[PDB]
Amino acid sequence: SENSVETQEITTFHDVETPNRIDTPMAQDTSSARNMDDTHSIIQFLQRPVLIDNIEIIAGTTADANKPLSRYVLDQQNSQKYVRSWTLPSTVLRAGGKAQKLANFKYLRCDVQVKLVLNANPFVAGRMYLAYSPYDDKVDTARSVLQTSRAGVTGYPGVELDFQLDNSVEMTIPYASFQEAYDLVTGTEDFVQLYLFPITPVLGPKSESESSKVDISVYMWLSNISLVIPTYRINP
Amino acid sequence: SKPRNQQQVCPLQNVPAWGYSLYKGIDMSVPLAYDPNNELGDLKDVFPSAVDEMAIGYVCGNPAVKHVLTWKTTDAIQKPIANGDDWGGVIPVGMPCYSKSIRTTRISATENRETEVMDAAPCEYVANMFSYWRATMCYRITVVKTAFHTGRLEIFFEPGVIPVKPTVNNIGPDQDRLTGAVAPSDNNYKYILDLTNDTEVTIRVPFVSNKMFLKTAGIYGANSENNWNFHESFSGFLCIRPVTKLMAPDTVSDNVSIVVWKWAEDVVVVEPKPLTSGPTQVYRPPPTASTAVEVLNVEL
Amino acid sequence: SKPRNQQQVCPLQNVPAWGYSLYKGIDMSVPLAYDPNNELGDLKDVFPSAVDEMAIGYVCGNPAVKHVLTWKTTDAIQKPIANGDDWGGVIPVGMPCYSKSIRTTRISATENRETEVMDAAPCEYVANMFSYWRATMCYRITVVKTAFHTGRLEIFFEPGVIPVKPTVNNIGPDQDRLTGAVAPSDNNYKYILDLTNDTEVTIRVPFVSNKMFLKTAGIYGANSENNWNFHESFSGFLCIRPVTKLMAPDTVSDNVSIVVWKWAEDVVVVEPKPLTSGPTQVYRPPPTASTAVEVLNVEL
Amino acid sequence: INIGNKTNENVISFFDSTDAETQNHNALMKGCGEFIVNLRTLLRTFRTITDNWILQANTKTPITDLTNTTDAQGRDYMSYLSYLYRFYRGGRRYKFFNTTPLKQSQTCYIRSFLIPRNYSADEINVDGPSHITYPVINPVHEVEVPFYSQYRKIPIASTSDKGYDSSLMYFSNTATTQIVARAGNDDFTFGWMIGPPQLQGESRSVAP
Repeated sequence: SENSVETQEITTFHDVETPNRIDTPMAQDTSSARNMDDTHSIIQFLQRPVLIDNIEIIAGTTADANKPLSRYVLDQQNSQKYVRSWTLPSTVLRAGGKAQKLANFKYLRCDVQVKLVLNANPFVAGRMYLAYSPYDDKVDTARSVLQTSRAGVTGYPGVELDFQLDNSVEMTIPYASFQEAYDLVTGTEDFVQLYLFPITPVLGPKSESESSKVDISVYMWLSNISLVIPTYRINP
Repeated sequence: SKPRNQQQVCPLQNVPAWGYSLYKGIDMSVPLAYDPNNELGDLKDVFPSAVDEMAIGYVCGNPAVKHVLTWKTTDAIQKPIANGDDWGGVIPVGMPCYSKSIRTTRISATENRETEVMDAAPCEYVANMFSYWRATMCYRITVVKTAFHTGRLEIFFEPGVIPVKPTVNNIGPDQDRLTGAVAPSDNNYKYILDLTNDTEVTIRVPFVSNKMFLKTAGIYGANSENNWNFHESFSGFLCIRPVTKLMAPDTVSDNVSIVVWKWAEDVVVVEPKPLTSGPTQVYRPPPTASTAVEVLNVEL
Repeated sequence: SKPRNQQQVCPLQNVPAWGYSLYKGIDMSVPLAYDPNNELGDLKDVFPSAVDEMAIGYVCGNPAVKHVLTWKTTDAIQKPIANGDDWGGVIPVGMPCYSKSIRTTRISATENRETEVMDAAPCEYVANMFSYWRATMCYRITVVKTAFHTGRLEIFFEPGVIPVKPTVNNIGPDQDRLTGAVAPSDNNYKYILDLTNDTEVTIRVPFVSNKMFLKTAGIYGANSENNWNFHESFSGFLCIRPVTKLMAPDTVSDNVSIVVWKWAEDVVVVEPKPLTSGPTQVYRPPPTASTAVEVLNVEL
Repeated sequence: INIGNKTNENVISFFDSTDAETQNHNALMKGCGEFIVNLRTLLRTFRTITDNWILQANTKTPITDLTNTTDAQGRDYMSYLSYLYRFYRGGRRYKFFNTTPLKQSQTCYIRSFLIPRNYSADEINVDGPSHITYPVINPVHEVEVPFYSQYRKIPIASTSDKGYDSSLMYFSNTATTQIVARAGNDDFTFGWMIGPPQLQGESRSVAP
């Protein structure tokens, strides 16, 4: 009669009395959408793998995709040559429609998974290396992966990427930032910044009209997430 | 009976007053007294309280009025009270200061001195000493109404960057961005008070913003030039904007008052030095407006 | 109640900062803090690993690629891969560096500067700090082959002096002495890998050469003039030379790759100073090739 | 024998006289005495980062006017292990060795203070936890900066944020040239291992 303080998700009210609320006579169950699928939570929804990139290699090669790793890097013009650059988590959040499903939240504590499905013919050899380097375009110039030697590139954490032995890799890129719980509104996140390096050049028969392809693909999804503070904004 | 010396050579460093800026450790200050065991009594029968009157749990647990609002029938709904306060409807959650008044005197025919004068809540006044803070804030919003004023009033949190207006000498909030229908209040933590018979509410806001400690700069040197420290000091703002307009008959007055109290519980601080670009100068009110205040400088 | 002094005369030496270069012993550095018992927490929840990330058992246990070889059908048998690597087929067992690249800029019309730039495995990078070493080496030789390349590949140890070629600015190995029928591989420790279905091998080489510790000079200042320290630093070399030639059809490519990894287990070191004739200068890559690098000199 | 590939990892070994861990104790007991295990222990020894630092008289000088220069070289152990890691926590002990041709017509003294990182000279106050020495009676300035940070750990050479942990300000009165040495405090440690960058050798600079 005096105490009407009820609680919604994140919302509380303050009335004089309980305002004479009427409702359903009996809450009988109806159409069977509950019996067709269980409800997917928002921590369950940010664990779906997405098709991000589709990298094709031909050897070849006129392009930069088969320049091998330099044994020495003597100057910043002749930096280390790579394939692609994924600037996590700003790539994994925008793709797959995730950012239009974690809107109206503020802080995030994620761990990015990376999987490489690989599919090449038996008549082609080679080897790559999938290194990640946190703050790789924030730290001073000499400390980045793109300026060190071949022994220094491979010494970074990662996994071997041989063709005939590995058709799938599982790498767990950790929560690797100094700030507690990544900001989203006015976001400049870009903490861990991934790379893909070829160690040996891709090898095939030197006669052409043969089409020695590689066709890498990249899957990423989050893990061990905690999504906490509600807001009204978001970056587009 | 007079043997030779058996002790080793004691090494040595000549440091008079080694580590004087620490509250623990035996200090070499000579007492100018009769007894070396000079012991004052305990705190019995001296101060007429029994509460330990210096713990930060009690000093910062002292309520102070910050804002006095005037909520009118002229003012619209779903829009905070913009009154020339200038903060008023947008109270920044956080322990250090956020407001300032500027005193403009004259020196020559074309030169003036603009001295920033700040108000000081006791939660604010302790935080000026220390550099980095972390505290669970509190606010007790009270409506000063008659028996006949009714309505519904909303207070909602928002974490992060506060909307501002940088000026030449001060920072004002920006009520162009908090109106509408351009900034909804449907996903924030909120409380919808009722002016029918309920009057007061205390809204405890714990500390959550992506860092272990914020800064205690606040509004010192906050202007168009230097306003990084103002953003990294609060974890957002409360916002008092009305859901439903004030319903008042012609007998009672159309103006009600909203008094915003402030304190801070569970306070912890980091360094015993001021983070500001100036010493802790306490403002002494001059007798006549033509007189100026002595300024502490930074040479040694 | 105020008696006379009974203690002896404490002897004295005035040594400020007595023994500052030791990791043990109470040091007189004054903390600029509030509390003398200033205690940071343990390593919980700070670094996102649980592995103790600074022990030399873990720092030097970090695998790094040293060589990438190209083994062809053109190349003969019973002869190491001479590719202009230039080491390549002759990998010196040992923890410090063995390779260098020379950067040649211009200063005047007839004067240049030749700065030695070395690669750094993490086993190598720790050893530059220390003077004398002793470590059980490791190597993981991997063939990058197709499903159709076969063959037999031999890796054999050799203790002692590595065959060399002193030049004006660098030391290259000498493949004239490792060919034949003039250097057999019938008495050395060896491993004969099979390229039919086996791919990898790890070849742990423990430490055996007539001394308790070798030196960590390696390739620093190794040339025609000063090459004593290069001989007294390795305990010999592995050598990858093929027993049977590469059998590859015309469909697959005639070039396979041999990737030589490197780390060091059970590492112990002696002195915390560099044995080299220069400080530990970390090479910073210049932006443009016309710019030179600042050189650390030896005055005090 | 079929057309395909396997992995079949082989840790095959060469010379196998005795266990390795047993001989390393016997080798250091006759050659060293000291048994270096953990690189955390090398962040406790004061290696001299400069040989000469001619400070202009009467100027509150931050050490970041020297730290931005001397974290590049890796001469000490703090900046040489700044390349094998990414994060750090813990305060930096500093010692200052006086090397000045002192003059009797003055009373030389040395102060020290705190600034947060990367602030300039005039934009900070002076009343803080201090320390003072007199180089006529004590040539060594024995100062330890604590770890007063907003964040639990700090990456090297961060973004446009500044003033997020504390460091030293160095004030004198006369033009004292000194030696500066450093190492981390009792709870200073790195983490988050990466691979190492390159090294630089000798620069004899022959003419042709």
